[PDB]
Amino acid sequence: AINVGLSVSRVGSAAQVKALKQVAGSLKLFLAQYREVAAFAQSDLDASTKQTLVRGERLTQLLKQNQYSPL
Amino acid sequence: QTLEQHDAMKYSIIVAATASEAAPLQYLAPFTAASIGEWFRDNGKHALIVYDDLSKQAVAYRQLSLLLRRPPG
Amino acid sequence: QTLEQHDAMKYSIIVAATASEAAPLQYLAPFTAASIGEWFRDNGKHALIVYDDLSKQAVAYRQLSLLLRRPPGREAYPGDVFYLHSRLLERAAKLSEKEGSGSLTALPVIETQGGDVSAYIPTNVISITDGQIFLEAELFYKGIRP
Amino acid sequence: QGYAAEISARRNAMDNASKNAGDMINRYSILYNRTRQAVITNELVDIITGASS
Amino acid sequence: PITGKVTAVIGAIVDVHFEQSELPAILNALEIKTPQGKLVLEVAQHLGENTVRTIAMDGTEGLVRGEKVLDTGGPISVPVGRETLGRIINVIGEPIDERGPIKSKLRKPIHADPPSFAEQSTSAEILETGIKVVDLLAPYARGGKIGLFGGAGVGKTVFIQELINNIAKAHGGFSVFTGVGERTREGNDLYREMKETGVINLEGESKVALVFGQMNEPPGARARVALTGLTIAEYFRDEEGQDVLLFIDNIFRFTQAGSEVSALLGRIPSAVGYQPTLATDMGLLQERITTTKKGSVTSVQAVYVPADDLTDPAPATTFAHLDATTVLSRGISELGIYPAVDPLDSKSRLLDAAVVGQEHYDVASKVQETLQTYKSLQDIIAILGMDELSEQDKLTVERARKIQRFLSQPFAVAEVFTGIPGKLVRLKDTVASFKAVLEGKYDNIPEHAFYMVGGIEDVVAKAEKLAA
Amino acid sequence: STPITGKVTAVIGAIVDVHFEQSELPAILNALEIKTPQGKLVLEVAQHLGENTVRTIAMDGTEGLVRGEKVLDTGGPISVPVGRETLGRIINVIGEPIDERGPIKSKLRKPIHADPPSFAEQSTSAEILETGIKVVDLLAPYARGGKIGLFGGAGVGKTVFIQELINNIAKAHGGFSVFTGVGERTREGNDLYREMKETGVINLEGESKVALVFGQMNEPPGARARVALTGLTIAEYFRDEEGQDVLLFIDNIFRFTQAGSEVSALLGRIPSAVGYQPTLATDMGLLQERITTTKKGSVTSVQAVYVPADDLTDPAPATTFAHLDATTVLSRGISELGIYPAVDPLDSKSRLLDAAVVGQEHYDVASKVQETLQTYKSLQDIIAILGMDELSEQDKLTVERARKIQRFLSQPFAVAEVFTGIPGKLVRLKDTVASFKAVLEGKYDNIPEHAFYMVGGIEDVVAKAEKLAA
Amino acid sequence: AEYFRDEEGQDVLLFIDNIFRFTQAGSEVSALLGRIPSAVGYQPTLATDMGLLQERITTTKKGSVTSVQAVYVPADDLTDPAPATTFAHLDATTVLSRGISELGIYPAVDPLDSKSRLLD
Repeated sequence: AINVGLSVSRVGSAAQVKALKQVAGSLKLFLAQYREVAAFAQSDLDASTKQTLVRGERLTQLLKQNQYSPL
Repeated sequence: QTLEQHDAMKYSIIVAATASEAAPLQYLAPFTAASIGEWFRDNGKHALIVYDDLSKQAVAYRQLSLLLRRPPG
Repeated sequence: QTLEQHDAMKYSIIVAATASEAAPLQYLAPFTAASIGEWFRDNGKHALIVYDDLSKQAVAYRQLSLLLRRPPGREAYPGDVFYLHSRLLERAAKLSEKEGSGSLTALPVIETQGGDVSAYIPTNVISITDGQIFLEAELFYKGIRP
Repeated sequence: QGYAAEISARRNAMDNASKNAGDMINRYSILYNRTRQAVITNELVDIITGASS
Repeated sequence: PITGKVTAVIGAIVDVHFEQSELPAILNALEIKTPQGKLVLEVAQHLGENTVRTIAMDGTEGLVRGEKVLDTGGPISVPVGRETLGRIINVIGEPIDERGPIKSKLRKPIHADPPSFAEQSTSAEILETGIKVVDLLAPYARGGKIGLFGGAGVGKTVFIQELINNIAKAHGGFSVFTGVGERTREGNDLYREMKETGVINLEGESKVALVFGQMNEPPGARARVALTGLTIAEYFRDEEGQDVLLFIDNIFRFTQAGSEVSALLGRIPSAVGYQPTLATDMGLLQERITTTKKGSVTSVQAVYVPADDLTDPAPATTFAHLDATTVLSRGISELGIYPAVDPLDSKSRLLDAAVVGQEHYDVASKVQETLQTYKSLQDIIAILGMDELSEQDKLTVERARKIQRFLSQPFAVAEVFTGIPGKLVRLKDTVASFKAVLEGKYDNIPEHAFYMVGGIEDVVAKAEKLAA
Repeated sequence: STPITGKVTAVIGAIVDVHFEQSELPAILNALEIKTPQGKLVLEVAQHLGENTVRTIAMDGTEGLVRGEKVLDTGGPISVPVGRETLGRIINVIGEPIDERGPIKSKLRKPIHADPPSFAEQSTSAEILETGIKVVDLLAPYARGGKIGLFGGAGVGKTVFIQELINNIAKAHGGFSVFTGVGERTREGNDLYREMKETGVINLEGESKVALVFGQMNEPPGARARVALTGLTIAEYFRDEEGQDVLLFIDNIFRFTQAGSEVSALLGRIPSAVGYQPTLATDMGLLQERITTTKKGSVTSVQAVYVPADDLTDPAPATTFAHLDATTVLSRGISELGIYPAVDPLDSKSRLLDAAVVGQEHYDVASKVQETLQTYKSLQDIIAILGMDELSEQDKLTVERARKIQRFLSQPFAVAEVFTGIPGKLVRLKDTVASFKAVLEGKYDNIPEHAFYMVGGIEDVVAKAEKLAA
Repeated sequence: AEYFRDEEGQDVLLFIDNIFRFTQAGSEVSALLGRIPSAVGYQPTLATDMGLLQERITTTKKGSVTSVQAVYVPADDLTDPAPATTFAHLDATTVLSRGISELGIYPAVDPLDSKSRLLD
């Protein structure tokens, strides 16, 4: 239930090895791209914002997990 | 119990300083726990400590501080 | 150095108490500045004395009082701060035409950190003075500089 | 046709405004409460330092 | 025991100086002989030199420095048992109600140490009632703290009475209603009302025992009444293995009185104008409330907000301890639904998949979801009009309205007013009903024909009777 | 035996402690005098701390008080002079002339303290003050007996308000007056002293129509406190023994409250109400009861009051609001708008306003005014957002009369010839009642807003209708 | 700093992270010391002590010590005495609030809360 919009990591940021480098080189920056598009959607009517919007919505749904069952 | 159902209690330490318990016990609660954690640390071994919740420790210490006439914030 | 460039030093006197220098000397600087002004007044000449800032004199007098054990008042300032400000400001008088009509003019200044007018010190000064020349932060932005 | 759209439009806009102002009433209410609580504590402490000295 | 002479009387803070050997231990109860009854003073510091500092429980008037004092040997001892029920007792354990000395076979101290780690609520437990709304959407638990909300005299009394009634059937248990900040005019009315609705009987035993802490008695007598009722509950739990339900009134006036106790003893009352030993006192109070192996005390407590704030220190300290909140409101009562419970504001942290089994949680989520979706739809459905309803949308409307009516209990406590025979609907039987309504197997049964009935069995009757 | 010797023990600002000798037996409210180069420093005993040692407040300078220097015991409170020959002279807080014309003449003297008159002495009002200012006269008039209070912030023309009332009312009435200046600037004293000397309210021969008592703020906090008790005593003398109404005036009475607050902390009395003396209610209470109508004289005070931070929901003004009969509220905004005075129309309230006391017509007219303005203020919101043409025709007309009324509060003064430069007006009570009524009845909505701007009485309103047309 | 300024004749530079710590530790020792804590909780000897440290790294004729001083804002209140007496010894500011840092704006300088006397 963590906002990455309010979270930050300074000189504590490291735990990203190659696997977690390739697949996205930090999913948090992209999910602070979602914050913008969804800021002014409720941005563009252009396919670029709508593609991010569509990704951001799918991603937020995908996070949802059950309590005391980790992966 | 939760930990003992899921098979994991034996690699964890639990420290308790409840709310019925006296104001110095709560104060000293985090500093002591970290002493056990440092012993694991300084054997070059990796460890973890969760201090839940330090704000209630701040309260436990507040009564002591107020009686010791140390400034309020 | 700005005054000496614009040739405003040949009538100006500068009285100073910098931050590093002690709290006694900090209290004492407006009151010793008053006297230099009063001499002009007495002789039938004119002067104008800027007392910037008196809010920091109150802090000087606060340090002074609390380590001589005078009980804190409203917001830690001692219960006689107003008495200081009153006795200083009124030596900006005009005199009768026997004495030559000399008058000390005063401009006190209150540099306020939050801009609260419900603080003890800003109130205290407003009563004493005959007029107010409110300057605001917002109006600085808006393009009136100063 | 224009006048009908206009009177329909103002209903829609002004509804969305009732909600927008509401979201802001609730946000200034949270500040209002926090703000009163700090004043009470800061008032108290002044008495305490005085009694004590 | 040892004897000594009163050597101060400042405020309601009386210091007593004793002949030299030792002083009373801390928390002990001292008895003062005077022509003002007795005054029981409780030690809350040792000043040293065989002197004490005490708080008062009885008004401080008709004292003189030089009156002889007696040390009991420990806390104030309140009577316990099943010969104390239906009778009102003040902080010293003696009648206000004037029905003749309240005495029983055993007495026990008001201050006690909380049970061991081993003997606390360590696994989940479920405390079954008769109300459908509580048992589905916020399950009462054993050793559970449920903080009641809303005002007094709109349903509040009816709600308290109901649960006392349910407990006797369920276990054979007892309750003790503890009133802190109690007004004496109101107290007579609650005892007379409690008689009428059948939970206090004028002949022998009863159910609930009443503990009142008047405001015309010092702050300590408001503070220690909560402890006074607890001792009674525990006696049933420990030595007769019976489950109990312990009410508290307003928790603002427990807080209000404790501030005075702090400020007076020497201590500073700083905690936004309240005591700094507040958290630690709730910690003592609500950690003797728990499920032991023989029985369990459960507590219902009442939250009073200071000025409509949930961000204040006193609401905040309470909200951490509390595991569920039940929210009575008036809107509900005006639609003819008694309990006054809000199923939108009925929540527990003991409403989970693994605490009440999977089925219970998953039906509760749907029941919550229908009502939530019905509300969102209803905003624009009223404005647009009731005919700009979708086929899809009116399916949500229909289900919700069936659920809304079905909740109501024509229960025994409010029986007189509607005229309809009482109901107790057990927790298992609540869950079961909700399963058939979810699959729409009663979408042949009209919406309004779910009116004033309980379980699945009950609404078979109303359906026939509406048609007839 | 009473020692006539004390030796000073601690000078800590205004607080001066004395060490009296064997047998003295100190008593509170006495006066100690210390010989000094600045005269005789008067000390009013406000505690005994035990064993012949007082803790006192100074009324004169302590920047030259020498320790070890002999302190006589005088006893009781100091005694000022009263009479009718005490008029139009400037009297100091210690009772001494700073107008420098030999001593302030006497017959009898009384002390600056006086016990407050009992219930049996009290009697009601029956006379109605008329100030000649149209807003005060319609929406809240004052009556003799009253404890009037001029609440406002700073910049709302506090001195000027107080000045106006002396220019009119003072000449008019048959009684003498007392002007008391509590803690005020050296400019303001001199402004009052020149302006009224010329106007003949101050005269070098006695038996005037004002008294002057100037106590100033460059004197210690105790003096500012007991300048007020001094002037008041002149008024009690009028009232009882010499049987004459007084139209007392005091200025600024916040300097009296603020003064008590300063010496309160230092005397040990920890602040209460947040930064104020814990003895706020009783000090006020004692002060206010002396100023009243009894079996003889009627002493009707006009008191200036300063609201700090322009906020009047703060505890120091609010306590006072209770203590004063006939409040007015003034504000920065109204003064700047060109509406003289800055008195607000709905916030000027009396507890001496009855429908029979001021007569039924008057009452009904002032109520209509209170309604029309209140509709105007409710409508301000609608007009901001919705616009002015989405108002009903009844509403639109109320806006229009309310604007006429709003500019019908504006009257220039002689003592506000430092603002407009147009002399003052005198407006009779009946003339206010009749001209406001006419607007409201809809028969006098032919008159524009600017012809009610800058007018006197009725005659004036008619005269201004013609002038603008040409 | 003084060693570089004077003796070695150099113009210096200076960075500090955080001078709030100086102010705050001194507030802790002040009760014990024999001193009455002033408004908020801060020490009464505050102005004199802070002045001396910032005049020990001053613009001398042997070396000009350009300072960047960071005061961590206490409890999101910048009007309090520890950050406020800092402005006294300053000619320029670049005031930073957390809100503008979080939205994705680095450096977090408020543009509506900056002033300078090094701008003309």
